[PDB]
Amino acid sequence: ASPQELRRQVEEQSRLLTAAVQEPIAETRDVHIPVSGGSIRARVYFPKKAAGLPAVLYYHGGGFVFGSIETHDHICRRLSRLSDSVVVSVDYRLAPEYKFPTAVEDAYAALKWVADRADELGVDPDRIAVAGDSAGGNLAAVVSILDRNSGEKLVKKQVLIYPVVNMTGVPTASLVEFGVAETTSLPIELMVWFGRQYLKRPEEAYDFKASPLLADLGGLPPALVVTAEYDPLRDEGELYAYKMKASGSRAVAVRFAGMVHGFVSFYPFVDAGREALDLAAASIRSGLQP
Amino acid sequence: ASPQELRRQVEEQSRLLTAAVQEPIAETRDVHIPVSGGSIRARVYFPKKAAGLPAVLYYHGGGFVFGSIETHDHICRRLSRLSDSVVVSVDYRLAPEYKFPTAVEDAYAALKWVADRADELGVDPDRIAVAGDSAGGNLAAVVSILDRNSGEKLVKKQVLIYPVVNMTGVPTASLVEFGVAETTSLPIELMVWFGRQYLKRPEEAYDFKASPLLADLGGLPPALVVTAEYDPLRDEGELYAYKMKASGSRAVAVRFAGMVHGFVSFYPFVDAGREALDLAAASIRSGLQP
Amino acid sequence: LSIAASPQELRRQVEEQSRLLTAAVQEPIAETRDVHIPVSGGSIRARVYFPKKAAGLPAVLYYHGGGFVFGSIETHDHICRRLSRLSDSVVVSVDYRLAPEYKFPTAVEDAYAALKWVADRADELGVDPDRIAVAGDSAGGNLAAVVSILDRNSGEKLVKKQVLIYPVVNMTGVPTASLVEFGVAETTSLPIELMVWFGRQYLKRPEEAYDFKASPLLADLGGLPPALVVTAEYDPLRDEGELYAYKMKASGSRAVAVRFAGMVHGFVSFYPFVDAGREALDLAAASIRSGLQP
Amino acid sequence: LSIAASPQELRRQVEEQSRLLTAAVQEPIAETRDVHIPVSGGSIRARVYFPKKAAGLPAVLYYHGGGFVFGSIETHDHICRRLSRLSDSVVVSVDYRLAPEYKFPTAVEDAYAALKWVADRADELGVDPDRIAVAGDSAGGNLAAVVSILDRNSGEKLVKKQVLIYPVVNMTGVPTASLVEFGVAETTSLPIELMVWFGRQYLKRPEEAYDFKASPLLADLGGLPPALVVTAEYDPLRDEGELYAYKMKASGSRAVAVRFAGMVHGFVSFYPFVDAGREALDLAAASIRSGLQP
Repeated sequence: ASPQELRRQVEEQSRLLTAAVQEPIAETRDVHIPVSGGSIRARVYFPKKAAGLPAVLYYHGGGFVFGSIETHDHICRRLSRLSDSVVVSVDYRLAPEYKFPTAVEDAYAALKWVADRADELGVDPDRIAVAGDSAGGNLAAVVSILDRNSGEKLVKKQVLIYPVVNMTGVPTASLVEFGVAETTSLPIELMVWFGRQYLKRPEEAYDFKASPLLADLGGLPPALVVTAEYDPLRDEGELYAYKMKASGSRAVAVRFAGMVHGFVSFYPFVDAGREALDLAAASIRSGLQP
Repeated sequence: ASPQELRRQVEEQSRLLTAAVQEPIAETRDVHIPVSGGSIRARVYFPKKAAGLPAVLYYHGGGFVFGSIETHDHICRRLSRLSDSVVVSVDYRLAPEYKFPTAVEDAYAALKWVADRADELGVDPDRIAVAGDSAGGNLAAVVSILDRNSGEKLVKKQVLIYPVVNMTGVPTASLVEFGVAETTSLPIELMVWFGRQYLKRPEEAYDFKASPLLADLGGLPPALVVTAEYDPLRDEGELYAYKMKASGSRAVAVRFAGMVHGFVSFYPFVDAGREALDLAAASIRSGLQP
Repeated sequence: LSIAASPQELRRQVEEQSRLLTAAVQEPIAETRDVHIPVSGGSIRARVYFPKKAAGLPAVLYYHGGGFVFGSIETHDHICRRLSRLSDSVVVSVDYRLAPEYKFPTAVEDAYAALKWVADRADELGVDPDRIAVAGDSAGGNLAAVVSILDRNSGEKLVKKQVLIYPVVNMTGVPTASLVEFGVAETTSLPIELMVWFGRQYLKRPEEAYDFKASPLLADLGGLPPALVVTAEYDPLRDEGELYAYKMKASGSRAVAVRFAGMVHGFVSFYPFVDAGREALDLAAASIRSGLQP
Repeated sequence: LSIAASPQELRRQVEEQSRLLTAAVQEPIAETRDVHIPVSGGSIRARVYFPKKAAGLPAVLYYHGGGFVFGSIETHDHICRRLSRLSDSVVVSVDYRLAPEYKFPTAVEDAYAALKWVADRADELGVDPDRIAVAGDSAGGNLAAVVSILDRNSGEKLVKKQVLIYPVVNMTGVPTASLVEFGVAETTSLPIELMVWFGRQYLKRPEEAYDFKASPLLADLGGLPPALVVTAEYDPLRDEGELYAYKMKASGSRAVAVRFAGMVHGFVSFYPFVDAGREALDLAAASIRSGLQP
């Protein structure tokens, strides 16, 4: 099936699946963010009604092809509340329609937009983080490298939840192991698919904005990377952390037992995803303390 | 060297090592708890001045031979504060002086003492947890099984931080792997030592109060077990969790990369120990919500 | 399988299942002789495999797997023939008595007795008594490891080398990471439930699990004959197998552990169909050949 | 070692170091002949090892390891003699040209050329052209794997089997879990710094790392000759080695991967001193023997 039809299914599936969670929150404001060639949508979650609050940029997962604001709305509500920070979930553009660079560029613009319109949003400028799951973690990681290179220091902390950091063809042992098994949640055939729908040409994969791990990782904001024991992205996510730390950037990698890829997403239904969001939040909260 | 001299060294070492952390807190009350054949000491940490607060029983580590209230005072202060619960650190009796049963019995009495004198302590009875690191995790696990068997339901949540759950002679692969390496923090020779100083006879090790994992683990309070990638107790700690969950008891096992045994203890100096205490707390806090 | 059923009928289903395996391969061997070995209470069968016709030949005692309840000389006849011809050794496969009928140390005792029988009957066998090794798979590896310990405690030095194929060396409830990981998997050839059942059929009193003749890993493994330990990546026994080789080495005995990728417990029996079973068998035969050089 | 020093002098320290290894063992072989093989730009040396004196013998091309910068026929003379006598094959060790002097595809080209030379000179060699295999360790395994791919793309079917000992199959910066874990360890025989340096000495333009003749793992591994892949538990190359066997299998080619416990990269070279190096060598010789049966 066509990417458009898998996208409409994953959406139906997820809403259908989260017609129950009730994640309380304070205010939610839906915004529009100017990007090259138009605008995108974002949703800001206010934990309280106050001034100078920390802010987190959440980039949803979905292989650069799926996912939406609504798709990770529950996750963002709980974060906002548990970390007590504003969360601006970004509806970055999706592939095969908008190919590689694009998603990465809006994620970056979003971030920038969030710091310049921060009085408005009632957010503290010197206290902003970037989080994301799967393809979102990637964007969160790349965005963090753009902020580094740019030298604007907008990112103070990062939370990579099962990031894909290597889009090359050089597989990992966990990649193959959990990509092939008869009980994964992230078929190797589907990952190779994501890649095709997103990258124009495939050496684009050797680019640092596509594969964040191939980049020099010195000089980056403190990072919290979460992994799943039975996730094909496990080795890479954990290797991302090692590398940051070896290059002088602070990193902590926590791996949850018995979990599969995308488990935080089923948090209202799996305990481990609860303990993981609770951690993400606590990590953000301490990371953004003045 | 004699157990007494290793005990005086570990103490000097730790205080010496934590002459800096400043863990703020609200009030601390040092108590005396009646046990069979005398009394023991405990230290209660108040996070705020209030009524009906959740409470956590912290059992310090040290192989049933070392450790003290002062030795894990920093850890207990931060917990209290981050979880916003009372923490009563228990100076259970230590081996070769007081051998196996004893430590386990005071840990249990402590727990009981804490629920009956709870109006006094200003603590909520229906909201109590048990936490502990290394030998302390063991005690926390055993105490949780005593509460189960007893049927009093005093324990609502448990936080096993690198628990030793198998004191038998049936080694684990991680046990051997990280017990022998040229860079562990938990020499296999020293563990075999702990065992000798604590157990009278060595089949005592096959007893459930010595080796919590050999027990049937159905019907236990929700548990959060934390492991270290380079810890000889890793496999057992993670196996403890699997077993609880297989027997119908809820459990989540999180393993931190690059860490060694006893790392939370060096939290003010290692980031991963920070992220781990932050998690312990968040786990306790959600676990004790009415 | 289904342990819901009796051991004897399960022994039958297994027997038919395994012989479809020996049927698929033609393994030449210069000769065979079915023998009857004296043990306490009678005799057990044994099949002697002759690689060539000569004197002073090296020999290998082979103990078949089957969880102490299944298996027979027939069940592992292909493995033994191939083993025999590649190492150029006399292989004698032992039909040790089975549980639940005959319970634990029996088999161990039959095994050790079969070893003494070979050394005593070496001239009649065309064997060089100073050149003997022991080998086996699953429960068979246990027997081989225990037999090596018995041979050591006795100070006779009959066992010059031991080849343990996916051996079970720990029969207590203290699980390993691999024990549970592959014991519980949906794709397991050695379910945890079946392993638990083997023990109930084999041991009379659950604390016999603590005897070294049942859980060899609990013994002092120093001073043992050189060991070659073969394990499988998805075998629940994997960890205890490697733990055993390490422990031996740490105690001064020589041991080498090899892990076959992509394999499950019992893959050697399927050698005709699985390339890896065949590579494993060739390593074993080469390991024996070299271990038995004068 | 110290890469702070030049390649040529490091090549010397290594040469002396490795020959203390060949010195420790006496490995009989019916015969040897040092030969000179024609390649683009001249000739490379090769040493032919004859196991016995006969016609129609099976043969194995052997490519020594050394990170494409070190090693020589002398450096692996013991391994080849032993390999030769245990498989009963003619082994021809190739002295392929080294980097940095001669850079990447050279060695690959020397290797493939050495393979064609053996098949063409088989009658003069007492070899059965239909029974040839290739083998090697570290960079030598790379050459053997690449040679197998070249032999396949050519459709000549010269390679009947390939034995890859702790092969390096990926020369890009995309690390594996094992690559970093053992590359950075204090107890590593293959530091990450040295691996990075080998690549700079071997490749002229860093994106050649993406060519299949350098990073065989990137090729379509379907339709290749049977593979036996040997890895070590603490080898940084461990994961890519096993990844390679799996990929081959998933593509329809036959492959078997064996992981030796407690070993580091290069343990086979130390076979005289390490029991496991010896067991590994015997598996390889047995794997070739069986793979080359008519």
